[PDB]
Amino acid sequence: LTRNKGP
Amino acid sequence: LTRNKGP
Amino acid sequence: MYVKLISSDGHEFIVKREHALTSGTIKAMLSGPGQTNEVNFREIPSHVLSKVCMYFTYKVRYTNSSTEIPEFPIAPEIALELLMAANFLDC
Amino acid sequence: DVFLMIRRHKTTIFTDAKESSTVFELKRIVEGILKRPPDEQRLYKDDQLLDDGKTLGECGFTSQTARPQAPATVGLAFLCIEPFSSPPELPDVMKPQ
Amino acid sequence: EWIPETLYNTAISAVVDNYIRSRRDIRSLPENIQFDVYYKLYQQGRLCQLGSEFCELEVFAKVLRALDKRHLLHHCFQALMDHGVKVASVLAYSFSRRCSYIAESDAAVKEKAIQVGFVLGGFLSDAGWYSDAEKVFLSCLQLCTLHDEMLHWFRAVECCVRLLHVRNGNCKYHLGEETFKLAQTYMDKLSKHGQQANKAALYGELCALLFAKSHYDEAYKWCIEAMKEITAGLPVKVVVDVLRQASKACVVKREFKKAEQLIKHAVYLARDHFGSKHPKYSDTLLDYGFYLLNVDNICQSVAIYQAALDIRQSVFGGKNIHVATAHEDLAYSSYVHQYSSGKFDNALFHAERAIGIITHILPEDHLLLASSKRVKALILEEIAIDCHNKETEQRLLQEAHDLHLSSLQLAKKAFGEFNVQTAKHYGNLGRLYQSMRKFKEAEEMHIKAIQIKEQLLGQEDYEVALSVGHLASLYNYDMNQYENAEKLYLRSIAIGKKLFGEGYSGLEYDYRGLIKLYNSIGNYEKVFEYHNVLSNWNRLRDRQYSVTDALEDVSTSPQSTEEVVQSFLISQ
Amino acid sequence: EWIPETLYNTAISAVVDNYIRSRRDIRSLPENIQFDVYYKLYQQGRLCQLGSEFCELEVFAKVLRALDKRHLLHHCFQALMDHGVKVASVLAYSFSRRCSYIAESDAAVKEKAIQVGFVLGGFLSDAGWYSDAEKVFLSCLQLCTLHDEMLHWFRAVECCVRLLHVRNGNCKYHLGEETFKLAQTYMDKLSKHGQQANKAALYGELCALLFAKSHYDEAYKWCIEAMKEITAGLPVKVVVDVLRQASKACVVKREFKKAEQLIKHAVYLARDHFGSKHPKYSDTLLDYGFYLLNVDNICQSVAIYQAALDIRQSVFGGKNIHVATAHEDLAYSSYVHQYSSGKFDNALFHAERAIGIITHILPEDHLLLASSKRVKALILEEIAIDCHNKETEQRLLQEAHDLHLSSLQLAKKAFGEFNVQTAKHYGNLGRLYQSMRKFKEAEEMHIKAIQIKEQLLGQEDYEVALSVGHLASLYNYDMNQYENAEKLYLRSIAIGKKLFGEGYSGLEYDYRGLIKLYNSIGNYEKVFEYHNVLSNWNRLRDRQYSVTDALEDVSTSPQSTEEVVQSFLIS
Amino acid sequence: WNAVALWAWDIVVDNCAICRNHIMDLCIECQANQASATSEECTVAWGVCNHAFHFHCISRWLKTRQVCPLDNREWEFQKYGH
Ligand SMILES: [Zn+2]
Ligand SMILES: [Zn+2]
Ligand SMILES: [Zn+2]
Ligand SMILES: [Zn+2]
Repeated sequence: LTRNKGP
Repeated sequence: LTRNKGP
Repeated sequence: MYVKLISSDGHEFIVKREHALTSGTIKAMLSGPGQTNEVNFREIPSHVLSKVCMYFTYKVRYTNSSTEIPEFPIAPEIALELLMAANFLDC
Repeated sequence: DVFLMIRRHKTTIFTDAKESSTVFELKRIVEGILKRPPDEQRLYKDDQLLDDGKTLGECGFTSQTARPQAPATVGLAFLCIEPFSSPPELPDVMKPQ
Repeated sequence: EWIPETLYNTAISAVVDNYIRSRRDIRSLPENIQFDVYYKLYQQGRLCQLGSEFCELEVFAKVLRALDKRHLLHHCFQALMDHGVKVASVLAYSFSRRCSYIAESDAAVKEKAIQVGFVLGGFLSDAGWYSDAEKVFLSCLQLCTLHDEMLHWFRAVECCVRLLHVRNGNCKYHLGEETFKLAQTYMDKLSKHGQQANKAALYGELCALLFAKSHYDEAYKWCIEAMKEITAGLPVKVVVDVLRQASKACVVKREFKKAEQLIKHAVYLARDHFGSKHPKYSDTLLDYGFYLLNVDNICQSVAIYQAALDIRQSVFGGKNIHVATAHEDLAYSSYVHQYSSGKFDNALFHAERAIGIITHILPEDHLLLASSKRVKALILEEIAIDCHNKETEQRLLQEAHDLHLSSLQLAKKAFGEFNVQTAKHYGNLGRLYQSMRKFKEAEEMHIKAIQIKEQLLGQEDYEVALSVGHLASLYNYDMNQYENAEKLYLRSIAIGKKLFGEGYSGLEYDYRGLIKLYNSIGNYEKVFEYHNVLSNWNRLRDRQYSVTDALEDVSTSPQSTEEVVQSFLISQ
Repeated sequence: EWIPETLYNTAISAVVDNYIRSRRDIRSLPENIQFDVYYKLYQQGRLCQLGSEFCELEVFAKVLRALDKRHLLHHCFQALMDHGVKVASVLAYSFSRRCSYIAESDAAVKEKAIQVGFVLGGFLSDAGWYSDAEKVFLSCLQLCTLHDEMLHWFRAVECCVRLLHVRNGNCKYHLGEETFKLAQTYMDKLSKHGQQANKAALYGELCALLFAKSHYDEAYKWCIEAMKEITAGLPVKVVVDVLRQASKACVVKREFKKAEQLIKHAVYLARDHFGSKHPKYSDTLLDYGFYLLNVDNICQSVAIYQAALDIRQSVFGGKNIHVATAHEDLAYSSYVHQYSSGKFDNALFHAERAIGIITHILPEDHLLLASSKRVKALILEEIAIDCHNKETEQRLLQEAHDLHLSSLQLAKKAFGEFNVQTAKHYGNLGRLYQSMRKFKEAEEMHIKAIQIKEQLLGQEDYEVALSVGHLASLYNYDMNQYENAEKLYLRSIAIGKKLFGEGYSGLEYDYRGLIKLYNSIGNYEKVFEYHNVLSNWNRLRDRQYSVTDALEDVSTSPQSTEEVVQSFLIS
Repeated sequence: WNAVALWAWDIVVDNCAICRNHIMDLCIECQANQASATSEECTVAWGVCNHAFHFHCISRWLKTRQVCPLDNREWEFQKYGH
């Protein structure tokens, strides 16, 4: 878990 | 191959 | 106790009242100013209305029966005409 | 149980009686609606007279042929049984037209 | 306990069994018996005999008039289109031929042919065969175009508002823009001869056209005009549709206090009239689950997409657009909901299912594959980084690369290059490269997404900040460009609390990154400050969890239409 | 060479091209033309035009009277069921509804319907729609038991021998015994009136009913009773059926001398009358490959199953239970043949295809899924062992854990706890638990597997000895119970030598286990001996599998009927 | 007052959908190896979708797929029996 959810 | 075929 | 049923051909089909109350439309025939009661079925011929009355004895006898209910036989030559009478009588 | 209909000219009474029930009380059932004397009335299955003493099942009106969906018919005479109608005969289709 | 069969249903079985000798005298049966016979052909498995009896408009029009059992007609109709019988295409062609012949004939007969076209075209619009309902509606437009008087001008605009709907859902936006101008002519023409109609159905329909093209600033402008025209005499279906699109455009304008007022009433108004098992009420829930997905209420948004899918999974069969758009919405929401948990199994199933449906009922070059193939790619790019296998690591990232490139091509073909939807796929590319370790293009894609989105949406938005965090995590974790990553993190963190609050779910992925930027340089004093509020963020999550289903959140009769339509406008 | 088309074929294409206008007149054509018009609609891909007429009983009764082109009707019908129209369900229901309408009619019509019901129900039984052929035959049986005429009991058994065949393939065994008991009611009553009806096909069904429930002692009792009634005047289809079932019951009784002469005769007898591309011929091959797989003739057993599948993949379309049973049988044989190699890609494809067909056409709680799920699960647990990934190993074993316990419940619910299939599923769980690092559960499964296999079958049997070696391998390789594995390895080998000699392929897994048995406890003198025995087994194994394919083993006219039965009966 | 009360789990499906045994009987795991030494703790577990299964069966199912077998929803236990 590094980045956020996709737009 | 440590066993035989399935019946 | 009995309901006098006449067909388009003038046939007489007197059946017990509890059998004839299965169909909704006949219940409307027996209600209102209609209340042996004479009922007019000028559009329903006698050959299809006989099978309607056979269903009434079949319907009432087979209510909540535990055994496997046999299917009501409706012949191919009458099935289309009987279907229209089934809708109109709300049977 | 036995389910049957009676026809004289155009009448049809969808009454029922037990397999051991007799013609005597069946004939009195007719008097309930037809309001006519029972002794004058006579019934006719397949051109055959029925005695009032014998039961309905003794004359051949067994439960196997008296189902509610396909009741067995018996004529009534005070025979002029009027057929209901001829249903529209569907084309055989498979037969060459 | 073994109730006897009805004489009606017994005669239906006998008539159906006698189909060959009576396949044409059934067409002479009453309206309500024709459907029950043709339903029994579906129930018995006689789809081949039924398919040849719904491809004829002469008998299918009588089936369409059975409004009580329309929920059964949608599932029989979908059964044949799955079966292989192109019922929608044939009915479009059977009505295209009919309109030309009646065009020369009497105008009174043309009125009957137009009314049949609205019922058939409206059904194919309800069933989701938009490309096949546009042809029906275009044919109805030709009949109204030929005559120019007061009687046929009401139908001509009615054709155009219906034709606008079957193009917004079909992603034919380049034709939907001009068909409002054609509709604009008839509104002025009707207004010239002392007559006023309702513009709510037409103004609010293009609100989806502008929303789909990501012209959110222009979409909100037309929502205000749509809300002006709402009156007491409009049908519930019209009022639900304009409340749905008003809520959708209010969300992307980042004012969620007014979108909730419009979508809670829309959910109640659709449920009160159409019931809980209606495809229109299911349409409301997807827009209601679109609101809850964009207000960080994801836990209450999966239960709404799952409820909206179950209506469209039962009213409509498989291989349908309405059960596909319900999958691709739920596949995204389950991906978002299970983003921290990592359980991308239900979300992947709802993503592969929507892929297998669109590729069957829509062409390869359709725009609805842009959203469907994107959601599958987001789930795939997170499954591979979650598993600990090497061969599947390269395959899943490569396969997810094909979809994002394909999703970009279809988006670029329709939305152009400088568009929010096209820039939205750019941010997905940037996250794709970070996992696939192509950092050279990751910074370009992330900054390209930021450039376009800030240029049009603005510098203060929810969408623009999410792409910033994707770039901020790129600089921090691997690129080690801490001098400008920290600025990016503070930009997204500050705006997240302003828009949603301190309990926004995206702040955790920004807190973890920004702490890692500080531990990497040795500054341990500021780290303790965030760990003092990261636990507060977890503490705030405990109180804000409060999983109550949003279906009963709308309750029974909160307000009426008049209060809701004015509360959105008085506050405006 | 550009041969012009026949005017018949040219006129087929012209009528088919104008089908919609003339669809009423085609129904009045001769049956040979009418089938050819309908077959052209299938060839053109117009399944909706074709399927809207096959849903009618009268039209389908006309195309069923073309007996020579049944290999095309079985392929149009299967393509219709895959197309999405339930023609088998409609025709079974349309016949039963029409059959019940002539109960009060005369016996002249009531015998024509039974003729229609035997060519229709016999077609659906041949096509694999046992749940729908049973509904046809129950209506035919109801016609026979209304008028008690002399001919009617002759036909009521003829229903009850086909009503019993459509319940054996549908795994309605608990209705199967009720059917045979009902069959004797009209069989005894017919025998009273000076007419001994031939009890050859009826007794042959119990040779498959009781074999399916693994009542091998009871099945062989009716195996003898069936072949005592074989007469040269019987139909070949009836005769071939008994020889297949007798061969199936003889092999499981651990006797092979009598079994080979029956099935090899049956393979030739089916190849003569029917041909090499007939469903009945493929039925023999699956029963013929049942012989070869059990008698360790494994190399040619794959080809027989592949030959059987190729017949069924052509006659019986894509998704049929007869194709599925050929897939699940070939997948198991490909599992057995490629077990030494360790590569399972063709075997897994067939096993996955079999379940992909059965789950599509049959309910998820049906007994034929027990055999198909078992075959794939044996393949799944052996793919994961051969691969090196731990995550795949921990997932495919659990994926195969789902199938065996799902399969076990299907066998336990239907066959009961104490039966060979239930015990045979325990032995697969014994293999399964051994490979899932749950060693203590693998032992208690094998003990339960043996104590059931040893009880009903007997002390010396193929099935019990095959699972002892797994228990012996468990005590030897991993849980280090070397004192108990010594007697089990010898017990498995002694039974294997008794029924198969030194050519049994499972001795390699037993000799290698014996080598591992002594390398950890001592007595290195026997290690050299058993390695020599393994060496002796190695070159003796390369002496018999090189025999030619078993398809031509039966040759042409090797023996004759009414002589193979007598040769079997005396021995 | 002596009284007799039949206790049962209040599910109406009354059949596990993984093992396919009765919901009141043992699961196929506990009915195959030890039905007396393991039957006492073979309990049932519900879910948010209100589809109770055998706890052994539902855990064995979750070891492969993370969804409810009947309806493909995210699976989360709401209550157990103990
Ligand atoms: Zn079709
Ligand atoms: Zn269970
Ligand atoms: Zn358990
Ligand atoms: Zn569930």
